[PDB]
Amino acid sequence: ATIGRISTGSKSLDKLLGGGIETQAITEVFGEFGSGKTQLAHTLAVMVQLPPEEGGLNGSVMWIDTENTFRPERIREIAQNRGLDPDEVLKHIAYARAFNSNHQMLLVQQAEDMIKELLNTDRPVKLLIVDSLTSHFRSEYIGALAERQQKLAKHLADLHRLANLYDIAVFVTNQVQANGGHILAHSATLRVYLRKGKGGKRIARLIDGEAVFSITEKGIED
Ligand SMILES: Oc1cc2ccccc2cc1O
Repeated sequence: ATIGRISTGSKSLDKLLGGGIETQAITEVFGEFGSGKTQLAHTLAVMVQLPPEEGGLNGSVMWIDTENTFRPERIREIAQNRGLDPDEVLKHIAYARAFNSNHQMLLVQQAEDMIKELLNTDRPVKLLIVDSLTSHFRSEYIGALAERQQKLAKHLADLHRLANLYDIAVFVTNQVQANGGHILAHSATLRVYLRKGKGGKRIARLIDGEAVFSITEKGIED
Protein backbone atom coordinates (compact mmCIF):
# COMPACT_ATOMS: atom_id res chain seq x y z
CA ALA A 1 0.00 0.00 0.00
CA THR A 2 1.06 3.61 -0.44
CA ILE A 3 1.94 5.57 2.68
CA GLY A 4 -1.06 7.43 4.02
CA ARG A 5 -0.81 10.52 6.18
CA ILE A 6 -3.13 11.71 8.93
CA SER A 7 -3.19 15.42 9.60
CA THR A 8 -2.61 16.35 13.23
CA GLY A 9 -4.93 19.35 13.00
CA SER A 10 -1.98 21.80 12.99
CA LYS A 11 -0.43 23.02 9.74
CA SER A 12 2.79 23.67 11.63
CA LEU A 13 3.01 20.16 13.05
CA ASP A 14 1.94 18.66 9.73
CA LYS A 15 4.80 20.43 7.94
CA LEU A 16 7.30 19.15 10.49
CA LEU A 17 5.94 15.62 9.90
CA GLY A 18 5.91 15.89 6.10
CA GLY A 19 2.11 15.96 5.89
CA GLY A 20 0.98 14.19 9.04
CA ILE A 21 1.62 10.93 10.84
CA GLU A 22 2.30 8.02 8.49
CA THR A 23 0.57 4.72 8.10
CA GLN A 24 2.94 1.74 8.10
CA ALA A 25 4.79 3.53 10.91
CA ILE A 26 4.95 3.91 14.68
CA THR A 27 5.02 7.54 15.78
CA GLU A 28 6.15 7.96 19.39
CA VAL A 29 5.43 11.25 21.12
CA PHE A 30 7.28 11.76 24.38
CA GLY A 31 7.49 14.54 26.93
CA GLU A 32 6.65 15.52 30.47
CA PHE A 33 3.31 15.13 32.19
CA GLY A 34 0.95 17.77 30.82
CA SER A 35 2.82 18.38 27.56
CA GLY A 36 -0.28 17.53 25.48
CA LYS A 37 0.43 13.99 24.27
CA THR A 38 -3.09 12.78 25.06
CA GLN A 39 -4.59 15.87 23.40
CA LEU A 40 -2.70 14.99 20.22
CA ALA A 41 -4.06 11.43 20.46
CA HIS A 42 -7.65 12.66 20.85
CA THR A 43 -7.19 15.01 17.88
CA LEU A 44 -5.78 12.27 15.61
CA ALA A 45 -8.69 9.97 16.52
CA VAL A 46 -10.98 12.57 14.94
CA MET A 47 -8.77 13.74 12.06
CA VAL A 48 -8.28 10.22 10.68
CA GLN A 49 -12.05 10.04 10.10
CA LEU A 50 -12.04 12.97 7.67
CA PRO A 51 -11.70 12.33 3.93
CA PRO A 52 -8.23 12.71 2.38
CA GLU A 53 -9.11 16.17 1.01
CA GLU A 54 -9.28 17.31 4.64
CA GLY A 55 -6.26 15.33 5.86
CA GLY A 56 -7.90 12.08 6.98
CA LEU A 57 -8.14 8.53 5.66
CA ASN A 58 -11.85 7.81 6.21
CA GLY A 59 -10.47 5.51 8.87
CA SER A 60 -11.60 3.68 11.97
CA VAL A 61 -9.64 3.90 15.22
CA MET A 62 -8.57 1.49 17.93
CA TRP A 63 -7.47 2.93 21.27
CA ILE A 64 -5.66 1.15 24.11
CA ASP A 65 -5.85 3.29 27.28
CA THR A 66 -3.52 2.49 30.17
CA GLU A 67 -4.21 5.53 32.39
CA ASN A 68 -8.00 6.09 32.09
CA THR A 69 -7.32 9.30 30.14
CA PHE A 70 -9.59 8.76 27.11
CA ARG A 71 -12.46 11.28 27.24
CA PRO A 72 -15.44 10.75 24.91
CA GLU A 73 -16.66 14.25 25.69
CA ARG A 74 -13.36 15.61 24.38
CA ILE A 75 -13.77 13.54 21.21
CA ARG A 76 -17.26 15.02 20.86
CA GLU A 77 -15.96 18.59 21.18
CA ILE A 78 -13.16 18.07 18.65
CA ALA A 79 -15.50 16.33 16.21
CA GLN A 80 -18.14 19.05 16.45
CA ASN A 81 -15.44 21.68 15.76
CA ARG A 82 -14.04 19.68 12.86
CA GLY A 83 -17.38 19.51 11.05
CA LEU A 84 -18.06 15.85 11.81
CA ASP A 85 -20.96 14.18 13.56
CA PRO A 86 -19.73 13.33 17.08
CA ASP A 87 -21.87 10.19 17.40
CA GLU A 88 -20.43 8.81 14.15
CA VAL A 89 -16.90 9.69 15.25
CA LEU A 90 -17.30 7.85 18.56
CA LYS A 91 -18.90 4.84 16.85
CA HIS A 92 -15.68 4.42 14.85
CA ILE A 93 -13.36 4.39 17.88
CA ALA A 94 -12.93 0.95 19.43
CA TYR A 95 -11.77 1.47 23.01
CA ALA A 96 -10.15 -0.81 25.58
CA ARG A 97 -8.53 -0.21 28.95
CA ALA A 98 -5.35 -2.20 29.58
CA PHE A 99 -5.29 -3.55 33.14
CA ASN A 100 -1.53 -4.25 33.23
CA SER A 101 1.32 -4.68 30.75
CA ASN A 102 0.49 -8.34 30.01
CA HIS A 103 -3.12 -7.45 29.24
CA GLN A 104 -1.87 -4.55 27.13
CA MET A 105 0.11 -7.07 25.07
CA LEU A 106 -2.90 -9.35 24.63
CA LEU A 107 -5.02 -6.38 23.53
CA VAL A 108 -2.67 -5.81 20.58
CA GLN A 109 -3.31 -9.39 19.47
CA GLN A 110 -7.05 -8.87 19.95
CA ALA A 111 -6.89 -5.69 17.88
CA GLU A 112 -5.76 -7.73 14.89
CA ASP A 113 -9.11 -9.53 14.82
CA MET A 114 -11.05 -6.28 14.46
CA ILE A 115 -8.49 -4.94 11.97
CA LYS A 116 -9.09 -8.00 9.80
CA GLU A 117 -12.88 -7.65 10.10
CA LEU A 118 -12.79 -4.03 8.86
CA LEU A 119 -9.98 -4.41 6.31
CA ASN A 120 -12.13 -4.55 3.18
CA THR A 121 -14.84 -2.13 4.36
CA ASP A 122 -15.29 1.56 3.72
CA ARG A 123 -13.96 2.33 7.25
CA PRO A 124 -10.83 0.19 7.70
CA VAL A 125 -8.74 0.67 10.81
CA LYS A 126 -6.20 3.36 10.02
CA LEU A 127 -5.10 4.47 13.51
CA LEU A 128 -4.08 2.46 16.56
CA ILE A 129 -3.36 4.53 19.68
CA VAL A 130 -1.53 3.22 22.75
CA ASP A 131 -1.70 5.86 25.51
CA SER A 132 0.41 5.34 27.50
CA LEU A 133 2.61 2.70 25.97
CA THR A 134 5.19 2.59 28.78
CA SER A 135 3.35 3.36 32.04
CA HIS A 136 2.51 -0.23 33.04
CA PHE A 137 5.92 -1.56 31.97
CA ARG A 138 7.66 1.14 34.01
CA SER A 139 5.70 0.50 37.20
CA GLU A 140 5.77 -3.30 36.99
CA TYR A 141 9.49 -3.71 36.21
CA ILE A 142 11.11 -1.36 38.75
CA GLY A 143 14.54 -2.81 39.48
CA ALA A 144 14.19 -5.26 36.56
CA LEU A 145 15.26 -3.19 33.55
CA ALA A 146 16.56 -6.08 31.43
CA GLU A 147 13.23 -7.95 31.67
CA ARG A 148 11.33 -4.72 31.00
CA GLN A 149 13.28 -4.17 27.79
CA GLN A 150 12.59 -7.75 26.64
CA LYS A 151 8.83 -7.34 27.04
CA LEU A 152 8.73 -3.85 25.54
CA ALA A 153 10.72 -5.09 22.56
CA LYS A 154 8.19 -7.80 21.79
CA HIS A 155 5.30 -5.37 22.32
CA LEU A 156 6.82 -2.85 19.90
CA ALA A 157 7.52 -5.62 17.37
CA ASP A 158 3.84 -6.63 17.53
CA LEU A 159 2.83 -3.01 16.89
CA HIS A 160 5.26 -2.75 13.99
CA ARG A 161 3.85 -5.90 12.42
CA LEU A 162 0.32 -4.47 12.55
CA ALA A 163 1.37 -1.08 11.16
CA ASN A 164 3.08 -2.63 8.14
CA LEU A 165 0.81 -5.61 7.50
CA TYR A 166 -2.48 -3.68 7.66
CA ASP A 167 -1.43 -0.17 6.55
CA ILE A 168 -2.18 1.47 9.92
CA ALA A 169 -0.68 4.48 11.66
CA VAL A 170 0.35 3.45 15.17
CA PHE A 171 0.57 6.41 17.57
CA VAL A 172 2.04 5.84 21.02
CA THR A 173 2.66 8.17 23.96
CA ASN A 174 5.51 7.99 26.46
CA GLN A 175 5.87 10.12 29.59
CA VAL A 176 9.50 11.17 30.14
CA GLN A 177 10.53 13.67 32.76
CA ALA A 178 13.21 14.39 35.40
CA ASN A 179 16.06 11.84 35.16
CA GLY A 180 13.85 9.52 33.16
CA GLY A 181 14.19 8.06 29.74
CA HIS A 182 15.42 5.42 27.53
CA ILE A 183 12.57 6.90 25.51
CA LEU A 184 11.65 3.94 23.35
CA ALA A 185 15.29 4.02 22.17
CA HIS A 186 15.34 3.57 18.34
CA SER A 187 12.24 1.36 18.11
CA ALA A 188 9.61 3.85 16.89
CA THR A 189 9.61 4.84 13.23
CA LEU A 190 9.60 8.45 14.34
CA ARG A 191 10.15 10.17 17.68
CA VAL A 192 8.50 13.50 18.43
CA TYR A 193 9.51 15.49 21.52
CA LEU A 194 6.63 17.60 22.85
CA ARG A 195 6.93 20.31 25.49
CA LYS A 196 5.06 23.25 26.97
CA GLY A 197 6.19 26.71 25.98
CA LYS A 198 5.35 30.21 27.14
CA GLY A 199 1.67 31.10 27.23
CA GLY A 200 0.41 27.54 26.88
CA LYS A 201 1.95 27.02 23.45
CA ARG A 202 3.10 23.50 22.68
CA ILE A 203 6.34 22.90 20.78
CA ALA A 204 7.25 19.75 18.85
CA ARG A 205 10.67 18.67 17.57
CA LEU A 206 11.78 15.56 15.71
CA ILE A 207 14.40 13.51 17.56
CA ASP A 208 16.76 11.72 15.14
CA GLY A 209 12.87 23.27 12.95
CA GLU A 210 10.09 23.16 15.53
CA ALA A 211 6.33 23.18 15.18
CA VAL A 212 4.22 25.30 17.51
CA PHE A 213 0.53 24.88 18.23
CA SER A 214 -2.25 25.42 20.75
CA ILE A 215 -4.77 23.11 22.39
CA THR A 216 -8.26 24.36 21.49
CA GLU A 217 -11.82 23.23 20.86
CA LYS A 218 -10.54 21.95 17.49
CA GLY A 219 -8.14 19.61 19.28
CA ILE A 220 -4.88 21.26 18.31
CA GLU A 221 -4.38 24.05 15.82
CA ASP A 222 -1.84 26.65 14.79
O1 LIG B 1 -13.86 -4.23 20.96
C1 LIG B 1 -12.50 -4.17 21.02
C2 LIG B 1 -11.84 -2.99 21.23
C3 LIG B 1 -10.43 -2.94 21.27
C4 LIG B 1 -9.71 -1.74 21.46
C5 LIG B 1 -8.35 -1.74 21.47
C6 LIG B 1 -7.64 -2.91 21.31
C7 LIG B 1 -8.29 -4.09 21.13
C8 LIG B 1 -9.70 -4.15 21.10
C9 LIG B 1 -10.41 -5.35 20.89
C10 LIG B 1 -11.78 -5.36 20.85
O2 LIG B 1 -12.48 -6.51 20.63
